Order: sequence, then structure tokens, then C-alpha cells
Amino acid sequence: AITCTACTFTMTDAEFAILNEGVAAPTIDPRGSFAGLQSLSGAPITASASAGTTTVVVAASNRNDANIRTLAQRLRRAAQANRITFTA
Amino acid sequence: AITCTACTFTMTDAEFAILNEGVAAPTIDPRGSFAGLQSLSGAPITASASAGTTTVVVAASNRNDANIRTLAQRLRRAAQANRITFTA
Amino acid sequence: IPTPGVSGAGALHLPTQDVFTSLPTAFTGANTGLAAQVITTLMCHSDWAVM
Repeated sequence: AITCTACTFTMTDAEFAILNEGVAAPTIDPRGSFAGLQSLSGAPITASASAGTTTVVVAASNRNDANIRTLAQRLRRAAQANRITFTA
Repeated sequence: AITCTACTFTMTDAEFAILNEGVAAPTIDPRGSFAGLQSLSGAPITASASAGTTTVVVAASNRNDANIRTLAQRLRRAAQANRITFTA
Repeated sequence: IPTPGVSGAGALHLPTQDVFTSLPTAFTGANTGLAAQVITTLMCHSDWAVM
């Protein structure tokens, strides 16, 4: 009965566009770093924009350990490759 | 900057005690499954109990990719070893 | 460009795998310019860092 209730990451629009291959918040570019997550029910990763801030979360029924680990790994790799700071 | 604003897991008190070597919620056993994470600004893991449900989170300034990935990996390994259903 | 360990504009030697705080650039209080400069000396063992 172990569940993950929140896996949320916060970014700015510029950095998200850098890591989404220049595509804006609402959709996920297939060539970007947010594509390839395993889909248990629909889109595993969703992104929203508000006041210049982009929120990237794992979907409600896709929050298994593998998706969380892959998202964290891809965020770290993209930040290091693109000289972005992954603050704790 | 890329930051994590929520890394929250939910389980039952019995399951948490199984994972925490039988210790209650407001204590992380050094020999348990939730000890040994990287301490950046204090205790990397904080657990609370309410209405028979245990919430385990990463502290505010300890939410790097390594802590999240290791917590997910340890939760998966402990759930598989102790036959606890990771329903998420 | 800023000296290593200092976070300014065009910084190139800031830590990337560790949480860091920029090295102090000037002392505060009544310290005058020459005495207000900061130099960071490192007493370290060979295992203090890994490349």
C-alpha cells in the first residue's frame, strides 16, 4: 500500500524550452528529455505553465518508482549537459 | 533553476514499521531502510503519522536527484523483499 | 571572469556536483579596501576531493 502522492519539479519557461527542444509547456516534444517515460495510463508526465513558472509532474496513476527515478535521472543529465543548475 | 518541490510517499503504520525495523513513525532507525541518505541540510528523510497513515518526505533542502532516486530504489527493494504492495 | 569558487557573471569553475556557497569577495564592518579583500587558503588532505 506504498504510494507516491507527489512528484513535482519546478522550472522556468526558458529552461523548460531548452530541455523540451524549444517546445512550449503544454505538450511534450518526442525528441526532448521528458519523452520516453513508460505509460501505465495515458501520458506519464504532464507540464503546466503559470506566471513564467513551469511545473512538471508525473501523472496520477503513473507514479511508480521507475518513472520517478527516470525523471530525476533525465533532469540531472539535461541540467549537466545544458549547464543548468539542479538546485536541491 | 530546476528544483523539486514535493517528493512524498504514503504508507500504513504497519508497513512503515516493517520498513523502519519496527520503530514508530517519528524516528528513523539507523539500521532501517530509510537511513543512509545524503544529509545536505540536516535529516534527509522526515516521517509523520496521522490517522493510521504514515507520510515519508524528503526534507526541504535535501531534495536532490540522488536522494529521490535512492529513496525510490530503497522503497522498491524493501517492498519487494517484504512482499509489500507498491500500488502506485 | 570571476576567480574559481566565486559566482559572478561568466563563472566557469563553480562546483556542479555539490551544493556550494560563493566564496566571500569582501569583508564587512570597518575593514578598509586592502584589509577588506578576501583570500581563501586550503588546508587539505589528498582525499579531500576526487577527479
